[PDB]
Amino acid sequence: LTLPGTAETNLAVPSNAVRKVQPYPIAKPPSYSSVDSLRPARVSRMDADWATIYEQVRRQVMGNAYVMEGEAPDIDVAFSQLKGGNLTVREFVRAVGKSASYRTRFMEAKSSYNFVLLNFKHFLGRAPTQEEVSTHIQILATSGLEAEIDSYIDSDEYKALFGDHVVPYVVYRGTYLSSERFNRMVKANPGGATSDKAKSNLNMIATVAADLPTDAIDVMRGLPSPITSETLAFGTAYYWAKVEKEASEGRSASPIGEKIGKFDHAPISTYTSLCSYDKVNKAPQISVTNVGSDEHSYVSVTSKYIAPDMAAAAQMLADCQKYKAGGNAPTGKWMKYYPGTTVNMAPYISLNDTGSDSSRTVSVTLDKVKIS
Amino acid sequence: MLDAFSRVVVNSDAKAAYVGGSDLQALKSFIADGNKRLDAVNSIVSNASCMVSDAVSGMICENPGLISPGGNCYTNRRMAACLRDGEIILRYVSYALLAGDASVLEDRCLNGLKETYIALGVPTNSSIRAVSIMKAQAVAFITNTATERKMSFAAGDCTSLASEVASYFDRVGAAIS
Amino acid sequence: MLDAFSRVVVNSDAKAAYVGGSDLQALKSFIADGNKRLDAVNSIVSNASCMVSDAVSGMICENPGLISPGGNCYTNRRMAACLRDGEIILRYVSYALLAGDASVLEDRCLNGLKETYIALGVPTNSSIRAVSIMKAQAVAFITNTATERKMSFAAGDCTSLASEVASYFDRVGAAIS
Amino acid sequence: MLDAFSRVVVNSDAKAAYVGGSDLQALKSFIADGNKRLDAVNSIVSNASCMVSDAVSGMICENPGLISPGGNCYTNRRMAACLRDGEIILRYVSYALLAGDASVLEDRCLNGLKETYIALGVPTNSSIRAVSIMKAQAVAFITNTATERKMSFAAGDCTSLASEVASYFDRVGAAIS
Amino acid sequence: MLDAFSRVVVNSDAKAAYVGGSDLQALKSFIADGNKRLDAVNSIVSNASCMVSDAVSGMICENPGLISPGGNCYTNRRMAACLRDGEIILRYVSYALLAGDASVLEDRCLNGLKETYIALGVPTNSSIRAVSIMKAQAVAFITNTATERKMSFAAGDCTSLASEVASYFDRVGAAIS
Amino acid sequence: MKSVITTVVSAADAAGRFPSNSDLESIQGNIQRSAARLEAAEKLAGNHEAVVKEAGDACFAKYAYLKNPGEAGENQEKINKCYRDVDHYMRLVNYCLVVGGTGPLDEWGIAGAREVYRTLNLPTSAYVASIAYTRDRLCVPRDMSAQAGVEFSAYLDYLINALS
Amino acid sequence: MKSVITTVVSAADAAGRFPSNSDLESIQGNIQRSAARLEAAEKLAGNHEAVVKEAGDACFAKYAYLKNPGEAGENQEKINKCYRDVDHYMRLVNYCLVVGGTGPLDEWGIAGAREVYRTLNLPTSAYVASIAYTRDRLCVPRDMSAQAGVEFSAYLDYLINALS
Ligand SMILES: *C(=C)C1=C(C)[C@@H](Cc2[nH]c(/C=C3N=C(/C=C4\NC(=O)[C@H](C)[C@H]4[C@@H](*)C)C(C)=C\3CCC(=O)O)c(CCC(=O)O)c2C)NC1=O
Ligand SMILES: *[C@@H](C)[C@H]1/C(=C/C2=NC(=C\c3[nH]c(C[C@H]4NC(=O)C(C=C)=C4C)c(C)c3CCC(=O)O)/C(CCC(=O)O)=C2C)NC(=O)[C@@H]1C
Ligand SMILES: *[C@H](C)[C@H]1/C(=C/C2=NC(=C\c3[nH]c(C[C@H]4NC(=O)C(C=C)=C4C)c(C)c3CCC(=O)O)/C(CCC(=O)O)=C2C)NC(=O)[C@@H]1C
Ligand SMILES: *[C@H](C)[C@H]1/C(=C/C2=NC(=C\c3[nH]c(C[C@H]4NC(=O)C(C=C)=C4C)c(C)c3CCC(=O)O)/C(CCC(=O)O)=C2C)NC(=O)[C@@H]1C
Ligand SMILES: *[C@H](C)[C@H]1/C(=C/C2=NC(=C\c3[nH]c(C[C@H]4NC(=O)C(C=C)=C4C)c(C)c3CCC(=O)O)/C(CCC(=O)O)=C2C)NC(=O)[C@@H]1C
Ligand SMILES: *[C@H](C)[C@H]1/C(=C/C2=NC(=C\c3[nH]c(C[C@H]4NC(=O)C(C=C)=C4C)c(C)c3CCC(=O)O)/C(CCC(=O)O)=C2C)NC(=O)[C@@H]1C
Ligand SMILES: *[C@H](C)[C@H]1/C(=C/C2=NC(=C\c3[nH]c(C[C@H]4NC(=O)C(C=C)=C4C)c(C)c3CCC(=O)O)/C(CCC(=O)O)=C2C)NC(=O)[C@@H]1C
Ligand SMILES: *[C@H](C)[C@H]1/C(=C/C2=NC(=C\c3[nH]c(C[C@H]4NC(=O)C(C=C)=C4C)c(C)c3CCC(=O)O)/C(CCC(=O)O)=C2C)NC(=O)[C@@H]1C
Ligand SMILES: *[C@H](C)[C@H]1/C(=C/C2=NC(=C\c3[nH]c(C[C@H]4NC(=O)C(C=C)=C4C)c(C)c3CCC(=O)O)/C(CCC(=O)O)=C2C)NC(=O)[C@@H]1C
Ligand SMILES: *[C@H](C)[C@H]1/C(=C/C2=NC(=C\c3[nH]c(C[C@H]4NC(=O)C(C=C)=C4C)c(C)c3CCC(=O)O)/C(CCC(=O)O)=C2C)NC(=O)[C@@H]1C
Ligand SMILES: *[C@H](C)[C@H]1/C(=C/C2=NC(=C\c3[nH]c(C[C@H]4NC(=O)C(C=C)=C4C)c(C)c3CCC(=O)O)/C(CCC(=O)O)=C2C)NC(=O)[C@@H]1C
Ligand SMILES: *[C@H](C)[C@H]1/C(=C/C2=NC(=C\c3[nH]c(C[C@H]4NC(=O)C(C=C)=C4C)c(C)c3CCC(=O)O)/C(CCC(=O)O)=C2C)NC(=O)[C@@H]1C
Ligand SMILES: C=CC1=C(C)[C@@H](Cc2[nH]c(/C=C3N=C(/C=C4\NC(=O)[C@H](C)[C@H]4CC)C(C)=C\3CCC(=O)O)c(CCC(=O)O)c2C)NC1=O
Ligand SMILES: C=CC1=C(C)[C@@H](Cc2[nH]c(/C=C3N=C(/C=C4\NC(=O)[C@H](C)[C@H]4CC)C(C)=C\3CCC(=O)O)c(CCC(=O)O)c2C)NC1=O
Repeated sequence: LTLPGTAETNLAVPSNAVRKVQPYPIAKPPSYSSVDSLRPARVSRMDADWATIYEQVRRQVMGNAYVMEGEAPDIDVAFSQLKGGNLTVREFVRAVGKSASYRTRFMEAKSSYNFVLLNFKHFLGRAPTQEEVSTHIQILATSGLEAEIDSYIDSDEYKALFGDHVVPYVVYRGTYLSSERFNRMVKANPGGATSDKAKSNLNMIATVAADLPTDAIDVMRGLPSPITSETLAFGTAYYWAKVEKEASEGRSASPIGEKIGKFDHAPISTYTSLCSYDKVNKAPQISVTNVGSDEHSYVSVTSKYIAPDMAAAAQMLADCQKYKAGGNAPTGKWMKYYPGTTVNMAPYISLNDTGSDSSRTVSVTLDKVKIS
Repeated sequence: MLDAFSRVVVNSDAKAAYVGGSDLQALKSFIADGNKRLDAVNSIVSNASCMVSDAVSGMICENPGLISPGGNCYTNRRMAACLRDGEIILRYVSYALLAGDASVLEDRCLNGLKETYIALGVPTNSSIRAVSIMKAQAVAFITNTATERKMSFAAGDCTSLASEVASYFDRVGAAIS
Repeated sequence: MLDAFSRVVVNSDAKAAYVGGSDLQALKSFIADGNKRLDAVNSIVSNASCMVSDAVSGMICENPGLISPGGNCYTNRRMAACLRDGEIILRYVSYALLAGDASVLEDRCLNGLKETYIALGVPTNSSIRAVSIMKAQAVAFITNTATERKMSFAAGDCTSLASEVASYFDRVGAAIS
Repeated sequence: MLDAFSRVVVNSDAKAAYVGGSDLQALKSFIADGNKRLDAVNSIVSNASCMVSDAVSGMICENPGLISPGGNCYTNRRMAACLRDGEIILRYVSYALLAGDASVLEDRCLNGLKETYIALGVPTNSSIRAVSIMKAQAVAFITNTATERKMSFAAGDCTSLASEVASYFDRVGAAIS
Repeated sequence: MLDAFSRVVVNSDAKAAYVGGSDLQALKSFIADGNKRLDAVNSIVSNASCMVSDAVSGMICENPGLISPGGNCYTNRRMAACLRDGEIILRYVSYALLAGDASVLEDRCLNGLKETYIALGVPTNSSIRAVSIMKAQAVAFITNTATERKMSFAAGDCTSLASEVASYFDRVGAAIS
Repeated sequence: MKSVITTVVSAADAAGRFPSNSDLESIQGNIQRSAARLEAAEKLAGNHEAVVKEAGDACFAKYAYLKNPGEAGENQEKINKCYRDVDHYMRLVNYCLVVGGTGPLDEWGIAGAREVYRTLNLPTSAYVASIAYTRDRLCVPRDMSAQAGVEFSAYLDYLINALS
Repeated sequence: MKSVITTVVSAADAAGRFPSNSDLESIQGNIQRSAARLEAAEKLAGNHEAVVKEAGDACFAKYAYLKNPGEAGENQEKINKCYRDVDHYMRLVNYCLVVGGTGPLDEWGIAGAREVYRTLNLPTSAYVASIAYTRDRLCVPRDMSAQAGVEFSAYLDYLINALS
């Protein structure tokens, strides 16, 4: 809408008011990168026509959206200026991302954490680290949608990889800033016939990019690698491991079990009296409200709640690591194993009949809200 | 996503049925507490900053094991995360009080909250105690039984919305348990 | 309606059990002292995450060899399992306070738990002291004589419910020993 | 049952046992005036946490040398251990009140107390002064003549159990004379 | 990626063999039906819009569970997707018929089609029926046995290409089963 | 779907903020508008079989060509498919009177109409003739209220404007 | 700025479509609410010099330490700066009572408050002591109508929640 020549909008850096448009598209990154010779060639503004620039912007920025002809007129607003040269293809995907057709299939329907991971998949063509999420999740908290898409397009990572004339794509650069950052990029970017719309939870890179260890599974990276770079290893060896990561990646089998949350349970023969291993760690999940005459009391049975292994990390080890000065004055061995144990009567309150008392011995130590 | 108006169409879309006068009065009953719902959300976001800062510090003051080093809420960054982490729960429950059903926060906030807090290492038993303070103060405001802050209202019953927001806050707690 | 509660706590084919508005006073007329008994469970399950974190740390600060090398609360695979196991006793005893029967507590929670703990090597000297803290923690919340938290209630006597959980915690102390 | 209560005490390990209501009426028939005697124990141990925290605080206000540096209640390791010996007198006189004998008081508690207080440097003339306050505290609780906490009771006379506990408290003091 | 001339070079790259006169005449036979393959691809893309629209409506007319609400082809957007979903299957088998081997569709169309249709909720038995109509019609065109449309050709044999495209249409069916 | 509530809740979430006093103000209009459109819904639901019967054949009265063989209406059953094809449209404008926005009409009836009516040779000019026959047949004293006839006609021409 | 009109006319533009029946319905709420808040603006504009004189000094009655030397209140003139520095907020509550949303409050008073009040050492707790002193003094018989005092309180606590 603005001008027939516009390199940069919104005046974020000071040196874009004097910056020209790029007269030619930018070069490839200068490292070796053995994978990209098997890859198809990148599509730019000045080598290809508008039939395939629109398809690859749908194949990368829109994921695989299946935009119809009456669907997305906001993209048809933004595409009609790109064919007139009124904005570059760098600014065009800023107009695609800020549009509501990008919002009404990636922002409202996916989760809050998954919206950041799809933005690195579409705009930068990779998958972020945890520190890249934690700087991008505050823009969704304090500044909203429009400033968060400005963090990709006005970044220096975009302008060095694509510049003003190159459609976004999966850039294999060989020497990466982290060894995770290759194979988390590859796992985030599968090949053809995959979209983002069915996986309303993505749930697998949402927990590999969540904690900084637990790098993702090898068959989830041998799957979208290119060809004469996967073969003689995907006939039937890892192929059944694939056709599984696919019934689990599809329908979003939540990885509490095998990926993170890793608890050595006891064998089933060890208890056998608290039996029926479907049950075994189920509790009543009780909730009361007690407000007016609509307050309900929702007593559900809960699921097999696991020891969380971090609330047992903060406390019982980091917390309460006191246990000091335990010589406890060893004099006179009349005791037996119970040095000071009160009989501890504890009368269960005499509601006049059918209520009775039992007693138990226990070692007693005075608490810390006690004497002086 | 799905409000209270569009909840009765997707139940009727599976039957291919026209919405008629057998359940329109159930939807017309929802509009009759329109202003009763409308003041209730306004009383939530009135004291929303004082809501979450009393909730997280109350969770600290009963369980001081996170302020100890090695704890999850130890450093100054993670307390700024945790004051932000309970603020998103207040922000999305207030959407469900406005939409009338737990459908906006279910696929955006709760969808994948369980393994996010497990993988980062959030103590999930303390997150139950975090939002249970936010449950008991949300019913304290919309029944106006808050002692230190009393807001003027038109008199009447509002306990039907009090069971609404208390059915949302344990849906968050069940999604993180 | 308690059959619906008892069928979901022995893990039959329902996912959860909700009680309505008219059924809630029907439940309150069924059991005796229905207003106080729902207030007693609401005191317990609001502080369940604080109680089992204090009772496990109360068990460690009596016998500090559990977090010594060779102990049972060393290797925090085990320490998160012991922090799980305190909650499962508290969640089953809060149902038995709600139902008024210990019959769910004996057949779902306690048969074979003496056989399970000798097969796992769980020491019965410290496990009784884990329960005996949680008897004293539950009985202080019911008569509102906790030191830190004083929760607001309709005034009266609740010592008939306070001696009820001391009978219910003694059945945990009987079936573990 | 009382032999089963003997199996609670003498086993040199933590153990617990209760008595059901069918078995309870056999215990009230076997002992004499047992509704007083089950009220006699329940008067003491419901106020036992203030009884030892006032008697050993009353020992300090009559003998301030124990909070001198080098004195035997100076540090909080020793101060918590003085209340730990304070309560363990009070449980073992309560079960001796409950069983009606003194043989469990001599054999489980007082056999070896003189041999372990001189070996630990415990002031025996000061701990006799501590237990004589607990003799004077318990006779106010057994006759409902406490000035702060007065308890409700089925009325009558229980001065025979007032003389029974004073025959138990001086047996402690003669054991450490 | 891999065409028919480049298929034998990776069979010869694994042996490090110069490709010579023992299998060039097997590849010279491929050029002998160079025009027979070339007319065959043109007949598929001649009536290509009438190919898929008859095929997906034939899958509808035998199974009206999809037009029923709750079915996966009920609404208007999903019929627009299912017209286009089977069109991409025609678009890639026409690539592999031109390239002479199933390599261009096995990584651009089949790599990832199974988990997309599982997570969407696409009935896999219906898409088996949908592409097997396209198997029976693609061999009806290149054998010139289409009843409603006859095209002129040089007369001769074409059933070697009939099993070629029929081998491709069971490759899309195996990857979705 | 695209209601007046989902308009303001997603816009308050795309800004990343609480429901402000503009957003509470937007729902206050719905008390003044649902009293008129919800009785237009039950007037549609209580008369839906008549408005498909005597108005679905008015497309065939205008376009009497398409019952010829070789064309879009061949036999008796595709005419029975055609009265099924327009019953979903009258279901959807009933489905948008109850919502208050145009939400259930777009992705369920509109989005993708340019694809399926081009491949299956279904003439959209015969669709909109049947819908505009229902549009000009509204009146105040017989059908509904004088206010509900504005908004019931205001959803039908949006179906005309999106199909043409 | 962020009004109830400019919320629904930008969300219609970011979708790239016409104003539908969901967007036309949101302006119908302004017929029912502008009778309530525009009376409150005339009660604020007719009493603006009073509500900064006997309510701007109440922060100094709460914080008498600010008038110590070496602090944010040094001489007479910075206190005369301060009553101007509070009157710009009460102009902005008046600037958003007549809009209907929180439009002119955000970018004119809120957006950038964490920068200038931290660098120049101004305590924001002594801002909200002066603002919430005006908040609790609303009542129905003297001040305004019963409905105007709900909305006038509903813009004050948004300024409390932004600064705190
Ligand atoms: C180790 C040296 C050591 C401890 C750890 C600590 C354990 C302990 N705690 C109690 C008593 C209670 N704990 C309670 C639980 C809570 N109090 C609260 O206010 C919050 C809400 C919650 C979690 C912290 C309660 C209500 C009690 C009873 C009253 C009280 O507040 O103290 C005991 C005493 C148990 C008994 O006497 O049998 C112990 C041992 N104390 C340690 O010494
Ligand atoms: C805890 C507050 C109990 C409680 C205990 C009772 N104490 C009783 C008497 C008593 N207490 C003390 C110690 C107190 N007096 C002091 O002068 C000082 C400080 C120097 C202290 C800490 C003494 C010395 C006595 C008298 C007994 C004796 O001398 O042996 C008592 C009986 C009251 C009475 O005599 O009428 C009770 C019940 N009081 C309570 O109610 C809570 C439960
Ligand atoms: C039609 C009544 C006119 C006419 C129209 C043409 N416009 C052409 C291209 C074009 N138009 C615009 C403006 C429009 N697009 C927008 O996005 C916005 C506002 C947001 C507006 C008002 C732009 C930006 C472009 C360039 C993008 C593009 O070319 O698609 C156009 C094509 C020119 C050509 O290549 O032949 C035509 C014909 N021209 C006429 O003759 C009548 C008067
Ligand atoms: C505070 C009441 C909790 C607690 C909170 C922490 N949360 C941390 C990170 C975090 N939390 C979420 C969920 C929340 N944020 C969102 O943006 C959305 C919705 C879109 C939700 C529901 C996410 C996604 C993240 C990751 C992003 C980030 O790290 O900022 C966190 C930081 C962990 C650390 O790095 O140390 C904390 C401390 N933890 C607690 O102990 C109490 C119970
Ligand atoms: C003992 C545990 C407490 C205590 C209990 C009392 N509660 C009394 C009345 C009461 N409690 C509730 C809440 C409860 N009823 C419900 O239906 C639900 C859940 C939906 C809950 C949590 C209600 C509604 C009422 C009725 C009156 C009121 O609204 O407060 C009560 C008075 C009646 C009686 O004497 O039995 C008592 C004594 N009060 C205490 O002091 C201890 C700490
Ligand atoms: C408090 C009013 C006294 C006092 C008490 C101290 N006792 C200390 C240690 C200790 N006490 C006992 C006896 C007690 N424990 C039992 O298990 C039983 C009954 C079976 C009884 C009667 C033992 C066995 C021990 C040693 C074991 C241990 O506590 O670890 C003690 C600590 C001394 C030290 O740490 O050096 C104190 C201070 N001392 C006083 O000043 C008043 C008179
Ligand atoms: C329930 C949680 C509350 C409560 C609610 C009631 N509100 C009643 C009337 C009413 N409420 C509003 C508020 C709403 N209107 C606005 O203009 C704005 C801000 C833009 C808001 C947030 C208005 C105008 C009215 C008047 C409607 C009328 O009377 O015509 C009300 C009376 C019955 C009813 O109309 O629903 C109730 C009970 N009152 C309470 O006590 C609790 C705390
Ligand atoms: C903690 C306070 C204890 C303690 C506990 C440990 N328990 C361990 C395993 C375990 N515990 C149970 C019983 C629990 N689960 C239930 O489902 C129910 C009720 C029906 C209860 C009471 C079971 C069945 C199991 C084994 C199954 C599993 O954990 O997957 C455990 C781990 C043993 C190990 O790894 O070596 C510990 C440490 N141990 C203690 O020291 C205190 C006393
Ligand atoms: C002297 C120490 C007391 C006193 C004692 C009396 N208690 C009497 C009756 C009584 N006590 C209880 C509660 C008690 N019995 C139990 O079985 C249990 C536990 C399950 C307990 C805590 C009951 C239930 C009763 C019977 C009450 C009734 O049915 O009416 C009593 C009356 C004679 C007798 O039955 O022994 C006396 C004298 N009473 C006092 O006033 C002083 C302070
Ligand atoms: C097999 C599916 C067909 C069929 C094929 C035959 N084609 C024969 C000869 C032939 N075909 C072409 C078509 C091709 N060449 C082009 O230039 C273009 C358009 C760009 C196309 C689509 C040509 C030119 C020729 C002439 C070659 C020649 O005769 O020298 C043919 C005869 C044997 C042969 O030459 O291969 C056959 C059998 N005929 C059929 O009956 C089925 C349906
Ligand atoms: C209002 C525009 C005119 C008017 C028109 C007439 N309609 C006549 C008969 C008739 N109309 C309908 C459709 C009607 N039923 C509905 O449920 C709805 C929409 C909710 C509409 C518009 C039908 C099905 C029929 C047949 C008989 C019947 O069911 O009533 C009519 C009689 C002559 C004729 O059949 O054309 C007229 C004049 N009537 C009026 O009074 C105002 C002026
Ligand atoms: C309503 C809460 C009470 C009430 C309070 C009183 N206010 C008194 C004096 C006073 N009030 C104000 C603020 C008032 N002026 C405004 O322009 C606006 C809002 C736009 C408000 C709320 C001022 C500035 C003053 C000083 C003198 C004056 O101009 O009135 C007052 C008299 C005693 C006093 O000065 O504190 C009371 C009791 N008055 C009521 O009637 C209801 C109960
Ligand atoms: C150990 C430290 C400690 C704390 C920090 C507080 C924290 C705290 N507050 C409340 C409980 C509450 N907290 C509030 C919140 C507020 N009240 C107001 O007037 C303000 C608007 C807002 C705080 C700024 C309300 C309204 C209640 C209900 C009781 C009440 O009305 O006061 C509860 C009980 C929650 C429940 O019942 O489930 C807790 C733990 N309490 C503590 O024991
Ligand atoms: C200048 C010369 C000189 C002295 C006179 C003593 C004085 C003295 N005695 C004790 C300290 C003590 N004194 C006693 C003695 C007694 N308590 C009793 O109950 C008995 C009845 C009585 C002795 C017959 C005891 C038990 C201690 C504490 C033990 C200890 O401090 O280790 C202390 C405290 C030391 C400390 O704080 O650790 C001091 C200064 N020390 C000196 O350097």
